[PDB]
Amino acid sequence: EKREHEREVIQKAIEENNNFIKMAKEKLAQKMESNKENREAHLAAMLERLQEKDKHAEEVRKNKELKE
Amino acid sequence: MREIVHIQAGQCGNQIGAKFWEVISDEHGIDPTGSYHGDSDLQLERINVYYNEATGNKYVPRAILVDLEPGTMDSVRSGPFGQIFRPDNFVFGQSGAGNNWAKGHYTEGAELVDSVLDVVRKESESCDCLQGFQLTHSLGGGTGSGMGTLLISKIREEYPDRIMNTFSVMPSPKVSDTVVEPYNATLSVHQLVENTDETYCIDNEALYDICFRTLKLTTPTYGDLNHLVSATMSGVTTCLRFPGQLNADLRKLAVNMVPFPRLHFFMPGFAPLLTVPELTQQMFDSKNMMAACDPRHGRYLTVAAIFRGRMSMKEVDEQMLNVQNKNSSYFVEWIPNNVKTAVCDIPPRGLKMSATFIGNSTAIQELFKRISEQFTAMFRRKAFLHWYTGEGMDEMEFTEAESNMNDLVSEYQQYQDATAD
Amino acid sequence: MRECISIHVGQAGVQIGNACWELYCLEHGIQPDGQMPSDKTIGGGDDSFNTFFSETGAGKHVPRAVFVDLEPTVIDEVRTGTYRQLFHPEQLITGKEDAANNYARGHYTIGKEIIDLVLDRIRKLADQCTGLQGFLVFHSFGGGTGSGFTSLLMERLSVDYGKKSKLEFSIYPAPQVSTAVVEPYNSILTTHTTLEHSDCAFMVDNEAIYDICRRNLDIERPTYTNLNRLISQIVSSITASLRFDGALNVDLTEFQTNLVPYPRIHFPLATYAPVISAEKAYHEQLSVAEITNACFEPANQMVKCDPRHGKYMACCLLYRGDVVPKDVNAAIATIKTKRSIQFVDWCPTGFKVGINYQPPTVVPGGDLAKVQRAVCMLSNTTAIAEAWARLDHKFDLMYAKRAFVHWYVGEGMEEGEFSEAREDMAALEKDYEEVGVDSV
Ligand SMILES: Nc1nc2c(ncn2[C@@H]2O[C@H](COP(=O)(O)OP(=O)(O)OP(=O)(O)O)[C@@H](O)[C@H]2O)c(=O)[nH]1
Ligand SMILES: Nc1nc2c(ncn2[C@@H]2O[C@H](COP(=O)(O)OP(=O)(O)O)[C@@H](O)[C@H]2O)c(=O)[nH]1
Ligand SMILES: COc1ccc2c(c1)NC(=O)CN2c1nc(Cl)nc2ccc(F)cc12
Ligand SMILES: [Ca+2]
Ligand SMILES: [Mg+2]
Repeated sequence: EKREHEREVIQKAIEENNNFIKMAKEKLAQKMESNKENREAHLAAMLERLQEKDKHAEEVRKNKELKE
Repeated sequence: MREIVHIQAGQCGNQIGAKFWEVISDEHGIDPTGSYHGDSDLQLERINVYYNEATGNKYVPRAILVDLEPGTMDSVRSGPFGQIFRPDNFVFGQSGAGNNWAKGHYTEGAELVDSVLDVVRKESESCDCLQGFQLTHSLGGGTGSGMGTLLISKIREEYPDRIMNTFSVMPSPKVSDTVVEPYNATLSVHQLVENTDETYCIDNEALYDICFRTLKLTTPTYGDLNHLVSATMSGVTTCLRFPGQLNADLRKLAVNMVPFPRLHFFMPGFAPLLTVPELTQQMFDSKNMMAACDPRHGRYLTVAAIFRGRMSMKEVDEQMLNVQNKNSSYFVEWIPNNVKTAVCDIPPRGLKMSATFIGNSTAIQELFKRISEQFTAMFRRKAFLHWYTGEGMDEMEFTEAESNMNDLVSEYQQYQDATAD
Repeated sequence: MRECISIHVGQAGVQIGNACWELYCLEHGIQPDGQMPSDKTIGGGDDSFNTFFSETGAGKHVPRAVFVDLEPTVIDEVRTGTYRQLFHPEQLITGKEDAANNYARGHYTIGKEIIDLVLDRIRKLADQCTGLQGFLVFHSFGGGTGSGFTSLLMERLSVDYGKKSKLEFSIYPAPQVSTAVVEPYNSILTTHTTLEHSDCAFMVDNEAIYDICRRNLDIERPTYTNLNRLISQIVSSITASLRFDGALNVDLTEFQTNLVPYPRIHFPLATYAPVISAEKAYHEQLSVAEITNACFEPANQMVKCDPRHGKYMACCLLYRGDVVPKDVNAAIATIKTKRSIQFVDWCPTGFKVGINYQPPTVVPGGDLAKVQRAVCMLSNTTAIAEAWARLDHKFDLMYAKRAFVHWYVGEGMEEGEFSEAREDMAALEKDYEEVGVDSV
């Protein structure tokens, strides 16, 4: 019985050293992925409105051509 | 190397841009040919920030000169250092802008923009690590105000991840008569609030008043004014151009100076127009502010102070601590340690000791309130709307630019009233 | 074996590595080209100094260190300075654009572009190790690299090296030498992200160091060079047990048994004496009992706080130089009666002492007096939580108006990371309350 216990304790220290490398590795990848989407989503929002600005400069120039 | 890219646009833009390079070229040891005849190597260590290195050891400003009338252009080469610039980097209209914003933004400026954008890219792609851009222009008339803000739009679209720093020159009825200026400025600011990270307000009303009262100039010229701007602009770039404690660049400035994206309009200051306490007193003195706004009427969100000269920085540390203690109610309490200072050993030409003061004060709403008022005096009348609706613009666009600038003042007030507890 | 790799991250971390590695060299007799006349074991050895220095076959002793910074200004000066020959190019790693004082850029935007290369270089240092003990990570709290790259590297080191030790030397921000108004944000973000991944962290309060410099060395406006040369003395003392042999010498790791009563309670208070100028140290020899006493004067601490108004969970004395146990024991006994030293009720009140005989060294042209004997006390006191309290308060003043918070959100971070970090800090401050309360 005592040796059964002795190997269960070393199996736990391994189990937990491992679960800890695991959850770190995963916590990282989750963060790095949510960060690319967020930063991109933000850069996309900036462009979508910088370009909606270009569409309004078409509409404005096409109005002065409805002057002549 | 961290390359800023300089862009002068319009009548006002190119002139204040010109004396800029004359001054910083002299500080750095560069004659109008582009060679270095200097004493100390502290003038070269970060020279690449504003200068292209050409073999034959020639330093070429990284400047893009732009206008809608070839007149302003010719003056530049003719003047001092005109031949230090890059001949290709001149980009010139012909038809001009005629103090109309629509002509700079939507129509005639549109026709020249892509010809500027091309010089931008050529200069940008030459950069190991592009900080971004600084645009010298005016918001009062024509090319600088409208094409300058259209160029801003286009550049941010190609470089959405670079810093956009402008030196905007605000109109003062004490310096120009053309009545459409309250229109031009307001339509520009509507763009500046949305597409720059840092705008130094150069106020022609405060430049005049300074020259008229302190400098006692009964009739100040656009050359006596621009003498003040060149002093300011050499100052608010000391930490970009010279080695220091802090590795200053256009983004570290923005991160630390701008607590809310829209509230990015800085009140500059200079002194003297001396001892380390007199400097500091004057530098925080509304008489030394290059924007007609009194700090004692609002609260400082954030402040930067450049001390230039040979002086005890222990003294400076106690002096700067002193002004925050004795003036504590004029710095927002919810942003700790929000007043930083830097000292550079080399002072500007002809001053043994200077100070330069960049502030982000809710009192800048004063500046914007004066423009807002002159605007509505015309817009309530519908005056000169034809110079604009004729070029294709909707009336809604004046309403919108107006509501936006009204919000910007409303937001400055929000944080002037904000408390910690 | 028991080799330690040091990692120096950002301006503070790098510049402090310059001070520490120039100091180690003077301590061990190593010259700026890496040769050591006293090492007769060429190309290798398991001498004590080899815990911090590998040896090339040509006789060069090479720091087991890596310098990482997101820009090249600061590390370019190592590459061209007095000790440029000491480091192999590949140990000195730089980017092109720094973090601009932004934790997000240090952790995600700019840092994600260099992390694999930094980890790789570290692996080449660990692969030269017969029994790697752990890492020593030097970094500011305040800078965007110091905070966000350190913590990215910490998460990574935990993945690639599991529970292998990671100690921190962390520069805690101070208004007199601060760079950025956002140092409180970077501070909390990195303290939260790192807390799980660090076994022991010695905080250095820039204001503590600045005051000691002004007051005991008579430097009017102390520089980073002034502060670094004092920090490296304290770092030297904490690592001297690793780098030196000695009968009465006690492994750092043995002090860690005592210093960390729970995983999160791992921030020991450092105190160092004598810090004394040459003129004031002339004709005035300071005895074992004088320097020991100085350790309990709060004005000699690395971090500003009142241990008097908190509780001790551990107190260690690391002596170097002319010191023998008889004196040490005498001095502790006087201090116990004449000073305010309350232990929590659940831990023994003995002092743990180590003595290294090699006397302290000073750096050419320094302001520190070369003394015959020195001491660094490492205490775990609840009082350190004050430093957390202050810093946590500056964070709050700003986050309630979300000032500057847009500079982080635009780089990809969410407000939720902010409240998550501040809550962790709120809990940490509550843990430090709980350990101090008596038992039932
Ligand atoms: N003791 C000491 N502290 C320093 C030194 N250099 C910088 N610091 C501190 O570091 C803090 C800012 O972090 P830095 O290390 O300078 O910035 P960084 O790590 O290079 O990260 P970036 O923002 O990307 O530049 C400031 O509060 C300084 O007090 C130094 O040489 N010695
Ligand atoms: N301070 C200053 N302001 C100027 C200068 N030149 C023009 N301005 C201002 O700019 C406005 C006119 O815009 P302008 O520069 O002529 O645009 P451009 O003709 O298209 O280049 C006027 O309100 C002037 O007050 C100058 O040299 N210094
Ligand atoms: C207190 O809040 C801050 C304000 C400004 C700054 C800063 C913190 N820290 C930084 O690293 C960039 N920086 C500065 N940037 C530039 Cl371009 N010029 C400067 C001139 C003087 C000066 F004190 C700071 C700067
Ligand atoms: Ca050996
Ligand atoms: Mg840096």
